[PDB]
Amino acid sequence: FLRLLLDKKYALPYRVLDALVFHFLGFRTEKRELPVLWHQCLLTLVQRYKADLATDQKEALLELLRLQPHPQLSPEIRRELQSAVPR
Amino acid sequence: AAHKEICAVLAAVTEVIRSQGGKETETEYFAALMTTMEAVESPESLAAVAYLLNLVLKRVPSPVLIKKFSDTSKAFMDIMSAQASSGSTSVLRWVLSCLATLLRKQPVTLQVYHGLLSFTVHPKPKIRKAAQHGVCSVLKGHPAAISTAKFCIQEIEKSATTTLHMLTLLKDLLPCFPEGLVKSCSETLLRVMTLSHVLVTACAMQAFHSLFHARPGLSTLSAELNAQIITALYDYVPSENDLQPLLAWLKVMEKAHINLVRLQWDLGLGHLPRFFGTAVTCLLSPHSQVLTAATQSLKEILKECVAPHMADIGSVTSSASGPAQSVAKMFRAVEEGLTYKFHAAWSSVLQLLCVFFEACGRQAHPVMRKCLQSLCDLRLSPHFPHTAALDQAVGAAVTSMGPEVVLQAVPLEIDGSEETLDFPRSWLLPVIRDHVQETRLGFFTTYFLPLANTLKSKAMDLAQAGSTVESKIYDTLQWQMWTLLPGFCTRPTDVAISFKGLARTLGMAISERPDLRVTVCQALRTLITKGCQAEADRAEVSRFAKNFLPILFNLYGQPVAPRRAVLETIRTYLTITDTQLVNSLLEKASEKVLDPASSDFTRLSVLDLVVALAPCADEAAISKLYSTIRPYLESKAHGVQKKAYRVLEEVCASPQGPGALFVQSHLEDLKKTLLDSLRSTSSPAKRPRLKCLLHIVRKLSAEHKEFITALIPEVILCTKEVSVGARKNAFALLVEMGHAFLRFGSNQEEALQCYLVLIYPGLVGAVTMVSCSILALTHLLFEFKGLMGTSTVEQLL
Amino acid sequence: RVRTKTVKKAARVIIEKYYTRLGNDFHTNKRVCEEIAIIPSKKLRNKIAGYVTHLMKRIQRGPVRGISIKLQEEERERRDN
RNA sequence: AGUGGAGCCUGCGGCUUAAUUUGCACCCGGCCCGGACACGGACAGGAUUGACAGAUUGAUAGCUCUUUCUCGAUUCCGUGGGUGGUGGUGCAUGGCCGUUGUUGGCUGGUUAAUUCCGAUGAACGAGACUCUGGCAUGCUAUUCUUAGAGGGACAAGUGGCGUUCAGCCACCCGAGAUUGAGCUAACAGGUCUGUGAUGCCCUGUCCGGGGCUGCACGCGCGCUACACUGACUGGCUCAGCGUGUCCUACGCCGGCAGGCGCGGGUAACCCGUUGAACCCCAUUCGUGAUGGGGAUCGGGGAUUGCAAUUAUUCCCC
Repeated sequence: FLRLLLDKKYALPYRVLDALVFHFLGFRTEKRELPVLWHQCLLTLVQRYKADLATDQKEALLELLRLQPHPQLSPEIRRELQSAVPR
Repeated sequence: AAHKEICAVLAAVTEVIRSQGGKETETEYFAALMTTMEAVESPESLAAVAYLLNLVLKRVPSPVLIKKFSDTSKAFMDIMSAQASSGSTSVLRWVLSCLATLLRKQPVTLQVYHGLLSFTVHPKPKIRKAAQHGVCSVLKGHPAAISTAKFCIQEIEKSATTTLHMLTLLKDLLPCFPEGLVKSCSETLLRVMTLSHVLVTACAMQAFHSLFHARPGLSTLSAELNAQIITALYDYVPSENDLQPLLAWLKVMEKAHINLVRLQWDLGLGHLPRFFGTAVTCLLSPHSQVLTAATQSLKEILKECVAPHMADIGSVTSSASGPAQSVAKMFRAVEEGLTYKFHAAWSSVLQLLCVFFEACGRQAHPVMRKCLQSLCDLRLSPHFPHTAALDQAVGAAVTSMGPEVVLQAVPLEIDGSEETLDFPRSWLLPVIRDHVQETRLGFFTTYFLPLANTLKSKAMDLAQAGSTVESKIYDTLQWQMWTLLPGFCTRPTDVAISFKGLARTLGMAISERPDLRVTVCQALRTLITKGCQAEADRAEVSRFAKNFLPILFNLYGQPVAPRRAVLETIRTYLTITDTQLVNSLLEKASEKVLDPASSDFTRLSVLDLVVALAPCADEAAISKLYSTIRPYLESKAHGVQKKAYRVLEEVCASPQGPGALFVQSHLEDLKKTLLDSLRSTSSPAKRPRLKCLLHIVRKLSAEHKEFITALIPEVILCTKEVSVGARKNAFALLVEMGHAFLRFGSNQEEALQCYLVLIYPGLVGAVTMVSCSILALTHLLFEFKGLMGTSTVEQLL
Repeated sequence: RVRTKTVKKAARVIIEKYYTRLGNDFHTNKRVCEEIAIIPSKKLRNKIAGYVTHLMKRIQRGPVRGISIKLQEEERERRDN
């Protein structure tokens, strides 16, 4: 539902984006093996709403990528975060 | 949700609500609710108060019930009249229930009973079942039996679906009826047997079953009326193979014939042969259940109705007059049931012949031989599947009839010289071996000794002539027919006079006939095991024991043999002999042991004889034997020490007699000797010694704790001994020794705590003895389970 | 101790071919077990001897007619060869 | 003995046909719904949702054709050689079944009936795989140490419990009546929603009617006959394997198909002593495409089913 609703590509309110980044910060120190679809959801979010993320959100998702890496989809999230133009 | 509650009418109303106002019970509630049962015809509130008074009414307000029975009765008649005019179910059902309770607890009473009885034929199942159960509870809980019996008779005579209901009424109420009304009801059920409907037939047979099953007295059913029922009910026999009413028919016949025999035995045994003839005739039915029912019926009738009264009948011949002639007809029918026409029920027929053999062979021996010849002829069939059943039948016939009468009926054709070698009656010797128990020994002598000698001589003559085939057959024949002696020694009736004729024969057959020896030994043991009930018999056995004992001792002590059977025979046959010759043989055996010119095998054999002679001697002989054997406990030979410890175990084994007196006299010397010889005990010698220690635990006094606490490590090291017998003995010694501490103190738990702390250091030393002590605690934990105290057990855990 | 298949089928066939040479006690059963069958395992030989002792104490209590016809059949088979 | 001849039936080819499906699949008509992404259009001036009534229709229906009432962003039009997702499919993949002993423990209506439906617990034990020890005053260079072999114990014997045979218990003798080593495991039967931006290949439902061999022919199974060793009519007298809550006894009516009632059968019980046909006896027929042979047709009656028309089937002429 997260992946497809981010693929809806609507005008996202910023309280919503704060809730989403708060959820992902909730997934900071967990050691459970996240699925490939979790990285797909993260990829869709950083593909659609990379412009509405402030710099602290960018770096926070950066150590989220560092502690929870992926051999296949993490470089895509890396290059989407590093080539993102803020508001 | 509310019925299952404890506060509901399910449980608590039956218990605490009966105490109306604290005292059980008051009908002021019942008499106060008259304004609700009057002029109010509302449903589902009348039903509730009716249910409540039905449950409350059972707690015996009996004098109040006798007083205001008129008030309750008039209340109930207005209730039933109003409800029958209205047409409801629940309120009528529990007012019938409280009628049942009131009439069970207690001129107008006949009116109340008639009002209760009139609602039985009501078409509603709930009204009818409640009325039926209520009438059954009232009658069985009687002056009202005549009225309800006449009501049932008139209800049958006026009348098709209520007949089964009131036949269930008669089924549940026939035993509690007077004799004339029983006869009238019997006429009525036979009149409904004049019809062809099946359900009325099944219910009337069930009614006759319930009548004959309760075993009524003389006032309810007479012998003449029972005979009239039996003769009148023969007219139906449904066809041959209906299998639903035939089993009920046979069932009511067994119950009626049992009642007839119980009332007057001669008349019942007079009427029975027609029943046996009909049973044999209906054994031709293709259904196996009819066969099983008839088999069980005739078997139980022969067991209970024929066997206890057979001694009163006496012997029967071909010219009997009274009930003996009836028994002759019984046997004639069951023997005509042995023909070819059945050929599928022959197992059941053989079971009937077997139980008839066991019941009446001894008193029916003159006439009962032709069927024996016929069943001997039946075994000559090429393919007989009932060989085991026929052999069991011949075994029962040999047991009750006696093999002399059987051999008069079917003689053995192995009498000396035969032209052929295909013996057709070779199963008779196994049958006689397996099933002689109560026949005279003199027949065995005078029939089986010269025949045995002639066949043995013929076997030797044929063996020396070259023919090694027929000689083996004759040797097998003679060796099998020498095994008849344990059967004939089971319960002999003339062993006080016929044992003199076999003493020298058994002596020579146990001395110079090895091939018979074990059986002969077994025969002797078998004889003793069930033949010293009388005193003259035991006197004769001792009088010949004075001759047999040197023979048995020389047989056991010879070099090489069945030493163990001879040893067991010597053990028993010394326990049944006089003490003076025991002392003489003990002197001879002690002389043989103390003689230095004897071999080791001879010394061990005479030590085994000393073991056998030890418990049967007097106190002086046991004391001098103990003095002789006491230096032998430190011998370096393991066999000598083992026999010494076995002697010490055997003399301590007797709980009463000279052995117990010797132990009580020499307990201190025995304790010092057993403590001194503990340091020099060999590994096999641990197995008897513990038992000897066991044999001095269960009467050890309170001033003996030092001996026990010195014996502790030996018992533990024997709980992990090499031999499993020594381990079992040490475990039993631990259990009995803990039992011995259950007698030295008032507190059992403290005494067992002391017993544990005497063995607790065993968890400290060397690895093997730590494992030993863990095994000992494992065995002790399973026996005195709670008596250790669980917390202490937890610490051990 | 429970019983197996091979020991008892070997005992059955060894009786069916050499019932004449058996005896009644355990030692003669042992002796004919060495002198008839090679039986390399000593455990199996001991179990065979025990079960054939059981068989000899069992079947000798039965009818003699079957024993007689079996001896005739065995003697006929021995004489034919 | 036949078949191949003849009539009928049926199977493959072929021919007709909308289809005569194929190695209810077929045909004739009427419903239902059919991506997002990108870009360009319409859209509060209002995008779009629901709808009565009438009709079209083989029938009715906001699922259609008229007439305006309401719901309002819940949007709807077009073009892409761009993906694709309620897709199909294989692999690794985590859990879970089954798989390779023993003893206990009732408010209601309904029926002949403790009949029917209806509400409504405990414990005990658990290698039958391989090797092998105790005792040798024996053989071997040998009673005290050795290390090769040969013995010895197998439940063999006794007494009880035992389906009287498998087994169990205890005991004598015996060194040994079981002391030590090694071995849980396995899923080609699988199951259950998880892991690989896992390899591949693409972006129908209900309704009414018909047809399902319709027939010039080729190639083959079959049935009935071409008659006198026969056809008709009457009489007589014999089976077996099976099945049945649809097999049927019996009574009445009809001439027959068949109707009505009342019983038995969940079965070696009732059909059913399975009263079968050829056969046997007697009558008529006389070598005649005929009383042999029955096809194809005309009329009437009955039965099974929603429905018998292209004849469902049976009876009579």
